Amino acid sequence: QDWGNLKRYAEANKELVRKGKQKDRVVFMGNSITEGWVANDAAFFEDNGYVGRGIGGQTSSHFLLRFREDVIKLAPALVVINAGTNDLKENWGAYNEEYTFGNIVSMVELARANKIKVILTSVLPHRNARDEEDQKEATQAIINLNTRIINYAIENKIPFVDYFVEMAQSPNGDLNSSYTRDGVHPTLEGYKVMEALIKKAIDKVLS
Amino acid sequence: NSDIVMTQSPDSLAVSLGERATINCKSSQSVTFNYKNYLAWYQQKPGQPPKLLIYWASTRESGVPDRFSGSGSGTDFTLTISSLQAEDVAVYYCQQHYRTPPTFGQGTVEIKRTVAAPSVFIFPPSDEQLKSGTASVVCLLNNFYPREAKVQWKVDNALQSGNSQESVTEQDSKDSTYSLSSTLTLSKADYEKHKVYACEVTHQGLSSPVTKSFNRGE
Amino acid sequence: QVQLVESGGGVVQPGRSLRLSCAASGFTFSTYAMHWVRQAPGKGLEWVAVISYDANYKYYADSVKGRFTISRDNSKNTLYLQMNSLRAEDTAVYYCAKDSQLRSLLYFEWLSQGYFDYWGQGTLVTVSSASTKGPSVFPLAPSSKSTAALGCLVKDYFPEPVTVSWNSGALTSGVHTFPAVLQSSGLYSLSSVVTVPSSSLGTQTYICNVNHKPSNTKVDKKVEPKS
Ligand code: NA
Repeated sequence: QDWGNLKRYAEANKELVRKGKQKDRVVFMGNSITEGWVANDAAFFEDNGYVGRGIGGQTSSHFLLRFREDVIKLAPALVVINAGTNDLKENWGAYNEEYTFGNIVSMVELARANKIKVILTSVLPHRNARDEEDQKEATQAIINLNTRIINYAIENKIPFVDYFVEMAQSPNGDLNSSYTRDGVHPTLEGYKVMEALIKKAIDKVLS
Repeated sequence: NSDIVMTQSPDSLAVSLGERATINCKSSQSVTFNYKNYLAWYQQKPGQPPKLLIYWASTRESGVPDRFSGSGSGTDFTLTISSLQAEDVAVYYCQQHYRTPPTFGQGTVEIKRTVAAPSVFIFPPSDEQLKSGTASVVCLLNNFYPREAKVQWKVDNALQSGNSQESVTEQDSKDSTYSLSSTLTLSKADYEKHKVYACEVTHQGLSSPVTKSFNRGE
Repeated sequence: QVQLVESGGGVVQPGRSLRLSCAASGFTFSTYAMHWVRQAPGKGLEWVAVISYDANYKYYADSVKGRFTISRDNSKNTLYLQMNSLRAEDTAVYYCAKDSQLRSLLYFEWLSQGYFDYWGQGTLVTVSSASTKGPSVFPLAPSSKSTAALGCLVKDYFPEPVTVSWNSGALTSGVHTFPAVLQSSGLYSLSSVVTVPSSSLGTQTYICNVNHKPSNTKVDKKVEPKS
């Protein structure tokens, strides 16, 4: 039934190889936050030569299955990975921090095996407004996963972009009300904050 | 108000050497998160810093003997010593680090033995001390078990309150008993106004209270 | 192996300041959060403060907020605790402790910490105005109606400790030297006792040797039946 959903971008990938090879292509891997990014600010991707490959609802396991077709075969200079939100959501099954982290490491190793540079990013803050303990538990699980990612990134000299620290508001780490409406997906103002951070990091890598 | 409270119930336990020691610790809310128990056990001997014994509720630190084991989850945790050794007599701390501030609960393990009545002695103040304006009267309870004891000072049959302090030794390394001192402090004028000085000792090893006394100037 | 060496403790007047240091070795100090924990005399352990690996975040116990400042020098592998407006209830042995977690992200004041995998030896902070003072030593004479008990009362000294021996260390069996008690004067007091054969009281000399190094005091007190 095409569990990884390679069908979603199969035709779009064909149209890209037909348009030729591009200089300094950046592919964005992620879920609805990344898919909605292109839908909400098409100019940011069009004007900069960025290619969005987000699919809503997907986990880091889906991203690993799509990595070769949706990243490697597009011969990009750089890949931006944002993964973990739906792993934690458990819409596809029980969360396992070690499995999620391992999927990210597998994607990094596939990218480096193909001379594709990597930028790792933080799982975004997430609203769990049932009560205060629910929000704290959600925030603690996100920080715990991001801690694994940042330690791996530092150890392997991979840039890490910390969306979380700039978008999570006190006291319990809820996604800032200025940056969201549903507490999960950024608004355009929220995306503008992420764009400044990731563009600075991309430009440093691409030189 | 929102700090997680750690409680050991009971907070003191007398265990015979060679027998099983079980320390219970309770947290005011669950400290288990993502299948991980944010609960650590520490051992502290007198004059020594705490030392990590068990982490993640059940993992022994390297070098900790096999007779130590931890278990539990959520709000209920247990440290077990399968067979108590003399070197295991110490203060034990359970610690949650699930939330900041990390908080500790405290309990002691002591050696259980048969009841032993104290030998009681009373000491008048020295003439030398009296010449400087203060009188210290000392009552000694030697080599007894258990630690609980009532020491009551009487001056001309008047019960004293608020003018004495007690000190107790650690459990003896050979016979596991305690010794205790009680010191009554009086001004020179008060001391020389009265005749009979007595310390009355109540203890489980004594069928009735034992009184040792002296008459001032005799 | 991992070593944590604290220094800076001592006797300090109420209201004054004191800076503790903790020199670390045996691990990459710059990638771990560090903690201070204290233990008041005869009480349990109380967490004092934490500082993130990069010094970006610092959190404090409510009891020290506004008076204590935690800091670190990662180039010197040293942790510091700056204590201002010291109070009597700040009296404690202060321990530095390593956090178990690598590069924890302490973005908020309530987040999980690691367990405390290594601890320093501790440094004692005594907040008191009491002047240094050597003890007076008084005999606890053996009762004339006497196994007999005798001893020495070691009264009114500051700070701790004193040491007591009997007959220059030749008498060790039967000796009970009690823990010191803090008196209402802010000075310490203790007794040392020994039990001996009643038959020895007429022939054997018993002398307690009391040493108080902070005041350079040494007293040898002969304890004999009172005439
Ligand atoms: Na790279």
